[PDB]
Amino acid sequence: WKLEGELRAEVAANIKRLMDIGCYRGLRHRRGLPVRGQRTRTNARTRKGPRKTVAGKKKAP
Amino acid sequence: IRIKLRGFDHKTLDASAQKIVEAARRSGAQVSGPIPLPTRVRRFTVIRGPFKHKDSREHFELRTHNRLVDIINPNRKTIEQLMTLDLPTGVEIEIKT
Amino acid sequence: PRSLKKGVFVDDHLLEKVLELNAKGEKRLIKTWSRRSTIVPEMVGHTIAVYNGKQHVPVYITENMVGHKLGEFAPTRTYRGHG
Amino acid sequence: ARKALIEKAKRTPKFKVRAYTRCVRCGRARSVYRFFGLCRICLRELAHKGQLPGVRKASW
Amino acid sequence: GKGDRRTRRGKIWRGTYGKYRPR
Amino acid sequence: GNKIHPIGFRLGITRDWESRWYAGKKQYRHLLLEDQRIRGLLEKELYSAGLARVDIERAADNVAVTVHVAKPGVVIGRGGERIRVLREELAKLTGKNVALNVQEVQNPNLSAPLVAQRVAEQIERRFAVRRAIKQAVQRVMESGAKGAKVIVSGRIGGAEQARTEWAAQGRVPLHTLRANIDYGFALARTTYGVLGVKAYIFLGEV
Amino acid sequence: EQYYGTGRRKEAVARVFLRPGNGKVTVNGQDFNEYFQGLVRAVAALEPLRAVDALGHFDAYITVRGGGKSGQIDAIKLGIARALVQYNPDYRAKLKPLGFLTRDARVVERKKYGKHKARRAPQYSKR
RNA sequence: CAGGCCUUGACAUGCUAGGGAACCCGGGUGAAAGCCUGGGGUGCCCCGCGAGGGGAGCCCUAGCACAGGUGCUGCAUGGCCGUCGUCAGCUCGUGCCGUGAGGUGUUGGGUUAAGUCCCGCAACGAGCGCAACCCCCGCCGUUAGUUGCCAGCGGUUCGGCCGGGCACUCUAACGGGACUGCCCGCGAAAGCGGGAGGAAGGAGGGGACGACGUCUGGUCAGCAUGGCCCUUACGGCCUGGGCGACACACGUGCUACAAUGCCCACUACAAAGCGAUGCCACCCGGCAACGGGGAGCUAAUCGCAAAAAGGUGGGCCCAGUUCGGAUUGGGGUCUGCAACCCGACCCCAUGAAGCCGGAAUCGCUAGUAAUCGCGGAUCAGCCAUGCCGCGGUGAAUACG
Ligand SMILES: [Mg+2]
Ligand SMILES: [Mg+2]
Ligand SMILES: [Mg+2]
Ligand SMILES: [Mg+2]
Ligand SMILES: [Mg+2]
Ligand SMILES: [Mg+2]
Ligand SMILES: [Mg+2]
Ligand SMILES: [Mg+2]
Ligand SMILES: [Mg+2]
Ligand SMILES: [Mg+2]
Ligand SMILES: [Mg+2]
Ligand SMILES: [Mg+2]
Ligand SMILES: [Mg+2]
Ligand SMILES: [Mg+2]
Ligand SMILES: [Mg+2]
Ligand SMILES: [Mg+2]
Ligand SMILES: [Mg+2]
Ligand SMILES: [Mg+2]
Ligand SMILES: [Mg+2]
Ligand SMILES: [Mg+2]
Ligand SMILES: [Mg+2]
Ligand SMILES: [Mg+2]
Ligand SMILES: [Mg+2]
Ligand SMILES: [Mg+2]
Ligand SMILES: [Mg+2]
Ligand SMILES: [Mg+2]
Ligand SMILES: [Mg+2]
Ligand SMILES: [Mg+2]
Ligand SMILES: [Mg+2]
Ligand SMILES: [Mg+2]
Ligand SMILES: [Mg+2]
Ligand SMILES: [Mg+2]
Ligand SMILES: [Mg+2]
Ligand SMILES: [Mg+2]
Ligand SMILES: [Mg+2]
Ligand SMILES: [Mg+2]
Ligand SMILES: [Mg+2]
Ligand SMILES: [Mg+2]
Ligand SMILES: [Mg+2]
Ligand SMILES: [Mg+2]
Ligand SMILES: [Mg+2]
Ligand SMILES: [Mg+2]
Ligand SMILES: [Mg+2]
Ligand SMILES: [Mg+2]
Ligand SMILES: [Mg+2]
Ligand SMILES: [Mg+2]
Ligand SMILES: [Zn+2]
Repeated sequence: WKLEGELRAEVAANIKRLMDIGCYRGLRHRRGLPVRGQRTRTNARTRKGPRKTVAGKKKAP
Repeated sequence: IRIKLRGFDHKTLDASAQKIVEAARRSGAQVSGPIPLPTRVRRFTVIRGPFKHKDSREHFELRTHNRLVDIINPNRKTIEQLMTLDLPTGVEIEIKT
Repeated sequence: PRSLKKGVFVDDHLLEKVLELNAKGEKRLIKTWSRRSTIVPEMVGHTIAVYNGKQHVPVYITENMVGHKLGEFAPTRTYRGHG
Repeated sequence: ARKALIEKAKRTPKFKVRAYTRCVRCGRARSVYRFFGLCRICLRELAHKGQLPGVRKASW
Repeated sequence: GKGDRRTRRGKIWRGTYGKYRPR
Repeated sequence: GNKIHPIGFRLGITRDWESRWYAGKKQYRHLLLEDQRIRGLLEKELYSAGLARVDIERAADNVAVTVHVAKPGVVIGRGGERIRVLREELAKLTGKNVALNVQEVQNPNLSAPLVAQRVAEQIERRFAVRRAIKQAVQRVMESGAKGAKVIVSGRIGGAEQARTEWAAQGRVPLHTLRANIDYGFALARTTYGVLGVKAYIFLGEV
Repeated sequence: EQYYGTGRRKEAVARVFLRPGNGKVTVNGQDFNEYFQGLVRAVAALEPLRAVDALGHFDAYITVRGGGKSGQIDAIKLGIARALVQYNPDYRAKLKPLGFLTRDARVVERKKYGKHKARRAPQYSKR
């Protein structure tokens, strides 16, 4: 079997290929979003990473 | 030669089974009495309200009650007598040999 | 993916447009609503206008992208980001 | 979009996947019981008035 | 664990069979 | 809104089904559709005769239908004439042998669905809605009834502010199973909107 | 030559047959200690005969079906108790005071709509 | 939402006028829709050897009447629903009191889960509620004995398999059973405490059932309905897109952080349901999803079916691990016209966060909580970890 570095390289070439053509799958790898149809309104933390909290919308008084 | 009965009411189903059992009982020979087969129950569970009120429901069930009877010895006395008998609308009839 | 017991899928109404082109000497811009079609070796060198739901997106096709659907190269949503 | 929809429901569709049930009483797309061809709402209506043969309020 | 498809327990949880859970 | 249907609450106790047959999954629904399709046709045509109860009995490939009407003469027709044109148009609906029957209503002021349509008619006729209820309750009780309750809800008097009016006499135990409460609802239409009348007759307890 | 009791607990029904003998038992075509192997609660089934020193005296032939082994145990305990009082009703006392006569009617409560279980309510949050 | 289309329209019901009618086959263009098209044939009652000729099924076009609208108002409405709340309450009639609103009764003393009862009283009764009649579970009987059962016999390919039988189990319809009924004690009484019998004792456990009303509560998008509004379009058909977006924030959940655990093999014990372009025994091909075969069953018989936690044996040795299973590469399978956006599975590889969670906060009083698996409805398939149900195992604690 092909292993370690060589396998990693071959995995890398595959992702690289998707980006360069570049299919929707390739676009997702560009922005580091999920690739397999998961929702992104919530969760997706594994791909997106730690929460970058942001101000919300204020309420009236 | 056996007769199997089905219907949605147990009172009418049993009455007709009880009658058929009687019909052969007069005109010999032998009957294996009406046995109560297990009831198949179809349930429907529904949200009571028309809109959005999920946590309250109403349970509805539909019961197809079941009876089986055995006519041991045919004897065209009874084998005729049944074709000339009145059993209500609620019930359906299966006749085998 | 689509079971290979079945055939590789194209709409045929798009394939015939391509094949008629191959004869007479290509090319021509091809307007299609078949995102669902597979890209096929006879399509290389062409440019096929996939409709994303709003516009026909011109797509040039090469060998490196043969196994994919046409819709894969015409993204349906526009994002840019937030804030 | 209703009468055209409840009507188009009956039309034998171009593909058998495009077929779907309507409530034969009111034309509701959702929560329709194949056994009755009735939606969950209409089911409760007729059942309470005894117009569903042998169908009654469960309790256990 | 139950979320591991590559196990007996996992295939049970998902109610499916395969190499890891045969029938 | 809370209270359960008096009828559905008593099916198999003080109440029997309107449709009294058996069928299997393959054909419950077509049988159900025909029944409904039937009741519709009859409810509109036999309105004048005061349709109260439609009972449908079925065996195989033929169907009866028993109509309970307080003025049968409208149902039968001119020397057994109208029953034909309907049974003709009925079998045209069915494809079965429509054994249409007309059964008499002995006292029409003891039929809750009847009482309802009577009051609904009175209020389409712009009558005093409070008075109309009081009289309907009075007649029902006069007819030997153990209890009566009638309820009008909607734009009473055509007021912009919707309301609910109701009168009652005697006992009306909706919680009691062994109590025969005839229930009926009539929808009343007016220029200003739709009203709704519910009639409750406590015929008696077994 | 035989004494019978009908044993019931929690969906489990046991057909017990008490015959005199060395004191050997059988459940559903296989031996008792084979059947309830590794279940520490097993000894409770063979306990009404202790309240009346019949441990050695009776052998038992037992049929069991429905519920689970633990339920089947309580069921056998009922029937084996029932078989003894049929053997002699003088045993009714010294078995009834210990409750071997009665069948507990504790069964799985029905799950209710708007709940996760029978009584387990969905998690509350105001706002 | 974008684009391409239709105009008496996808649909109802009457009216003219023409083809002529039907209907099943196509064909060109096109993403389809649509537009343009080309086949064969209609009796009726009939004047009819006849040339013929029109009446009325339904089709088509033209032209009207009309249709259509998930467009708006839940601050015009019916209906149905949530809720306070299964809370112990809300009232009426006649009488009495007050100039009057209103009061009395419904307050009081005792009692109860209860306006449940008991005693008292200018009140005496009565209704809607409570309880009861209904259903499931627990004991027993009756009636039944196949497709269910097998105690004792006879065979026995060792499987209730066959004769045999319905005892038991069960199935499922009808009954019985509990009433503080009996004993003691305290009580004016109602009741309370206790005891015996008994499967069950103080409503035996659970369900169904929700008062007058409240919230201008919810729903004009399930339906109905007043009014307002649109009319080569705010109606209708189609192709594609979107409802599946993602710096973020909240709710309800699933799976875990491990050894009271994880894994492989072997071995048991449920219940409620579902099933004729359905469930699929078993055989063979595939590591497998599945595929080809192919019996049985219209199903207490045939099948979904293995229940799982458990039990037995061995492995792992405290490690971000044989814990966890996200994410990603690759290769396949199936439904489907079609899985790019956006399906579920299977297999190889990948093996993230997570070491028990800040302020805060939830559920449950017993076969409950916890934990374990099973089924169904919707449904081609399925994003179900949701919901409604079913059993298995089975606690802790309540001083107050
Ligand atoms: Mg997404
Ligand atoms: Mg919920
Ligand atoms: Mg070619
Ligand atoms: Mg509509
Ligand atoms: Mg569909
Ligand atoms: Mg549907
Ligand atoms: Mg693992
Ligand atoms: Mg009650
Ligand atoms: Mg006007
Ligand atoms: Mg049972
Ligand atoms: Mg449980
Ligand atoms: Mg508004
Ligand atoms: Mg409102
Ligand atoms: Mg309303
Ligand atoms: Mg609103
Ligand atoms: Mg105003
Ligand atoms: Mg008064
Ligand atoms: Mg004063
Ligand atoms: Mg005075
Ligand atoms: Mg007063
Ligand atoms: Mg009061
Ligand atoms: Mg008062
Ligand atoms: Mg007071
Ligand atoms: Mg209470
Ligand atoms: Mg008093
Ligand atoms: Mg009372
Ligand atoms: Mg018997
Ligand atoms: Mg409002
Ligand atoms: Mg509407
Ligand atoms: Mg409106
Ligand atoms: Mg569309
Ligand atoms: Mg959504
Ligand atoms: Mg979840
Ligand atoms: Mg299913
Ligand atoms: Mg790690
Ligand atoms: Mg870490
Ligand atoms: Mg690991
Ligand atoms: Mg992949
Ligand atoms: Mg997809
Ligand atoms: Mg550690
Ligand atoms: Mg833990
Ligand atoms: Mg409690
Ligand atoms: Mg666990
Ligand atoms: Mg499940
Ligand atoms: Mg499904
Ligand atoms: Mg998904
Ligand atoms: Zn409906």
